[PDB]
Amino acid sequence: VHNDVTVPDFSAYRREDVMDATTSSQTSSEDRKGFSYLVTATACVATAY
Amino acid sequence: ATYAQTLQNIPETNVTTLDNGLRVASEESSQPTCTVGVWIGAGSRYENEKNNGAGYFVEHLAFKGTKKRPCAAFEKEVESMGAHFNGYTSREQTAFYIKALSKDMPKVVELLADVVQNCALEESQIEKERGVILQELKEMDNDMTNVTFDYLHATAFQGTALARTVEGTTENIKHLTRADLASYIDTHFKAPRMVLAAAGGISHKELVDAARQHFSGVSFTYKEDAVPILPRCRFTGSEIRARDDALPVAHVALAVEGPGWADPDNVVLHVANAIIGRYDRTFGGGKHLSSRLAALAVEHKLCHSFQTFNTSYSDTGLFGFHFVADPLSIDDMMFCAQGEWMRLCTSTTESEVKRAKNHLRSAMVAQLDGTTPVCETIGSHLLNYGRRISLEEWDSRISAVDARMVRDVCSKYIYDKCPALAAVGPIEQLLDYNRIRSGMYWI
Amino acid sequence: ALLRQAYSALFRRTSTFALTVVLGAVLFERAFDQGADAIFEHLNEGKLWKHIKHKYEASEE
Repeated sequence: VHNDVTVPDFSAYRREDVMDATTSSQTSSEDRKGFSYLVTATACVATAY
Repeated sequence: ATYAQTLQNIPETNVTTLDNGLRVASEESSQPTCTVGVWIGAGSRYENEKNNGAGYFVEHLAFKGTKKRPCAAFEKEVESMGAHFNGYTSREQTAFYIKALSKDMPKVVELLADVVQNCALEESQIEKERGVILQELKEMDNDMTNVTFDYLHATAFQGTALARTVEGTTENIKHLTRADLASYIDTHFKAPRMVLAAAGGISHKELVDAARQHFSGVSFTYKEDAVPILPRCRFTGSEIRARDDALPVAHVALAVEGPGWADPDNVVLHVANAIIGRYDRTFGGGKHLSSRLAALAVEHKLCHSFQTFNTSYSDTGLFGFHFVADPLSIDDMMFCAQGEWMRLCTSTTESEVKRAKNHLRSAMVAQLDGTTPVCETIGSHLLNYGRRISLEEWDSRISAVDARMVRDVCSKYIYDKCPALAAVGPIEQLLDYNRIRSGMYWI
Repeated sequence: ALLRQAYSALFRRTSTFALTVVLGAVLFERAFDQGADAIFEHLNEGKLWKHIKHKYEASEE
């Protein structure tokens, strides 16, 4: 039955800032997104050059 | 006698607290009939991994009799007074209430008290209900909508308590012990966390005297008077795809973490969900329906139905939408849906919010269409918002909302957010988390 | 928090992102081009006409 279904554990992959299941992942969101988008933004700058 | 006024006329909801912590509240109407019940602040979120499913197993016994009045004794006494007893158990809120003649107002409270306090928990019955719950699971499992929301929580709140079903695991049901159900009751069904609410032709005073009489819990240490604060549940942009190409339609639900009861934005969130609204193949409106998504849905045969939602919780919540479609229109539908979400964040119009606000108020009013619903609002308000919130207030708050506000708030909770997804059925067409994640920006 | 500020002010809005890339290149270009040349010219001291130049450039007659 669908009640016996659990999402597995993703700690081996989770970003250090969202590893703790009892902390609002939201606070670290702006950074997680800020960082990745920075990489991209930089890549664009390079290509642009 | 303009609407405005009818609002400020509705009698105030009275609330009085007892020395044990129990909070009694009620809204008095001339109604000859009524509704009274105890809204406990307990649910599957309070359960841990070992007893997931207690509050539900317990729900199945709060009606099979108490210590004083066994099975027949209870039922007979209740059936014979033309009263309706029934309840429910959510993730973080449980409730037990009766529908009886305003006359019986005081005998009912006695009955309510006898249930939350002296449940027989006949170890004979337990083994029977065990088989019943197990049976209801087989059934509920065929309710795509349920399977889909459970899963939604299962992944959106993966790793936390909010990611559990209310009904619990097949193992816990098969093994829970009388003792487990016992302590569950002792640990959670406690005065400072319960709320005796009533609505109808009832004297608040009479109501509270009756409360004093059977709801005479005692409190010695501070511990008892305290309401525990649950550990925070971590939201996670993720997805769970349970595929079965054998089911006729496919269900899809997508959501973002919502704020929580306390937060005022919720009002704005509701006004927004009011714009996109909901739809279904039997909505006479048709191609002319106001909700673009609905309209689009109709013009393109995009779904058998769709619906937005803003499921609130103490500290968190789920703001999203759910739709049922045919395997081959899942993508177009999902596309259009996110489309409207992005439109909410970027281009909501004053005309939209105007309609939305009206529609909302109307729903707000329907939330108090009878002693039972009214009662349910009291029990929940006190439990959630702490106090009662009058339509006059809600209406006030709602009026403050405007396009700009909707956009800001929606952007705030939606734009460039990692959503939670749950998909069930012949879901091959809808696909790739990434493709869906990019639907979260620009629109 | 730069990551937050950066995200919040540049990377979030698709527009501000684009402008940031344009602006970026611009500053990056200057910086890069200069430093690159610097590194090259340094690795090649006295060998470039830049270096030899003065001996005949308005140096005689």
